[PDB]
Amino acid sequence: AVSNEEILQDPKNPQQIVTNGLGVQGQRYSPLDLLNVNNVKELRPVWAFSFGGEKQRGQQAQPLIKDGVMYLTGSYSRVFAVDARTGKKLWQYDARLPDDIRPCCDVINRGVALYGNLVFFGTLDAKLVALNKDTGKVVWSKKVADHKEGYSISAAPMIVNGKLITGVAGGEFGVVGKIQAYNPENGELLWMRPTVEGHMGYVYKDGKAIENGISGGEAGKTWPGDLWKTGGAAPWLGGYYDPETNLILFGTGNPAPWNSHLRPGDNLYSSSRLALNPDDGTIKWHFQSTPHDGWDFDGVNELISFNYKDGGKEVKAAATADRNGFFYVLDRTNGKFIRGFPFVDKITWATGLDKDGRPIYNDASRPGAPGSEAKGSSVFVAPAVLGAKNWMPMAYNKDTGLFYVPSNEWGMDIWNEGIAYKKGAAFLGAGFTIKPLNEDYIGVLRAIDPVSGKEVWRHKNYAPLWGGVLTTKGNLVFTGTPEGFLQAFNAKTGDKVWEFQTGSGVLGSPVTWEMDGEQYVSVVSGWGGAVPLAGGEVAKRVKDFNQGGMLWTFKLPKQLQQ
Ligand SMILES: O=C(O)c1cc(C(=O)O)c2c(n1)C(=O)C(=O)c1cc(C(=O)O)[nH]c1-2
Ligand SMILES: [Ca+2]
Ligand SMILES: [Pr+3]
Repeated sequence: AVSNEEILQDPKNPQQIVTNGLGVQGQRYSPLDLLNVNNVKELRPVWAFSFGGEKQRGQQAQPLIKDGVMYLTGSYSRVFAVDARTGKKLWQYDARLPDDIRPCCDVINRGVALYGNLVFFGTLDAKLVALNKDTGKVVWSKKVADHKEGYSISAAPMIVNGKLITGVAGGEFGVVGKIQAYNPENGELLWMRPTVEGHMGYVYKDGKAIENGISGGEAGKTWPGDLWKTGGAAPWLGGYYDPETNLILFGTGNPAPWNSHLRPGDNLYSSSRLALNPDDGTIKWHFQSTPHDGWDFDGVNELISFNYKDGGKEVKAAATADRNGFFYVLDRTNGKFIRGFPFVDKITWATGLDKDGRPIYNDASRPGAPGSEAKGSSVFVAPAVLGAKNWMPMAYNKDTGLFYVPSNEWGMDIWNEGIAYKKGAAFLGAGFTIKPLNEDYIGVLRAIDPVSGKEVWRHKNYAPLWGGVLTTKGNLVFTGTPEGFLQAFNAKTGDKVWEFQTGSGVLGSPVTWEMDGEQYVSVVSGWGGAVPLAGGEVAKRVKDFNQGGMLWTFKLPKQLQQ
């Protein structure tokens, strides 16, 4: 019972959230102001729900809420439907995964989409699955790509104009990134768009594939040889949608392999934001945040539409906080660069950006080719591969006009080595050691003014930040930490105003809605993601955190709101 019109209405209906992002554009702003800075001290848990199964590791989903039911996912490709008032399980679906799934960076899933009477998610073996919302039974299932080649799906899918859209993951395995659209009611494929230059895109009619143009025009323009056959650029975080331009906004992963000396050229459309026509999957514009990447600076980070006035004229902009340390503001009608500036305190790989937004490179920060030796010499670089910001989404507060960015301060030693492609095997050609830049913190929650280009406030955390952000009309910003807290801040000043220890690192993006006249806040807990794969000093810092897997629901009691 979710229509396309209801999706387009988020977040205006207080009782429900039917989108990843609290609105198709991904602003993660709630207009609810029952809960505010003056009464958040009265927020407390009302129930929890354990995912069970002796299956923990990272838990990244944002729940959706419709008709008093919460729909969410867990690690190892599981879906849960849970009563929003009581916490009682309605049903659970556990995908049967093969033993040879190939995630790069933990067995995570970032959420469902809803349409009609169905619940949709992508699996770690690169299937797209539709479940009946009331029973959890499978209605249809389609293979998006071959998991034996290194494809997986970790992102939440999205609905645009009645079409169900998913990307894929796997750049660390040399997959060919692609975005594809499906009929939500029966899983019929509608179109497919590669994100690597040289591959053909298609529309589908009557079960036939109809050519619909080569991505990037022709193979070999910004890649050498046949490197584009394994080029990566996986659109692994999903994307968002702008109704004003009718464009899907999707970022793309790093080019493969990590050894950039094997692939001279800009390597399109890796490490880029793409704007696509949802009718047919054609790319209307692109902006490449890291041409010829050498640092696994994936360009997937969300591109969030927002509007502002400049010298009397209305600007249709979009902002993104990139892995590479720059915060970018683009004209979302045509992809043109407006401004770009660091949102972390140290960037070594570039000294700035040119007038089109292309980096001005510092070539001493690119690791050298191995040449005669087994490994090249290491170079120190900031940010580290894990980025100034990774998967975890920022949020936009319409009242303050600021973005709230979960960032990290770390560099690395990185080196290169030879690497041959082998189907199903890692395709790196580089190694690294992460080196935090500061002894007493890594994570920094930052409030950024995208019009002036200035940081307004910052809040430091000992561990890295790895969780999505929520902001609300009550002058609140919420986000989780690996220490296990859900925390709230004053959106104007950054002062901490509330927190709760959930018992496991919090990665899920928080969500808020209203039921029976009371405001609820919920988040998914359970530590994991890429940070536990880092050795060295980062591992020492996070060693005492424990795994989990739990949905937490909090409420402000009606009698305490005033
Ligand atoms: O290039 C890719 O296809 C791809 C996929 C993913 C993924 O699917 O989650 C990550 C990465 N790259 C990546 O580079 C990275 O640092 C990363 C961290 C995480 C995580 O959930 O903590 N996922 C991924
Ligand atoms: Ca369309
Ligand atoms: Pr990557």
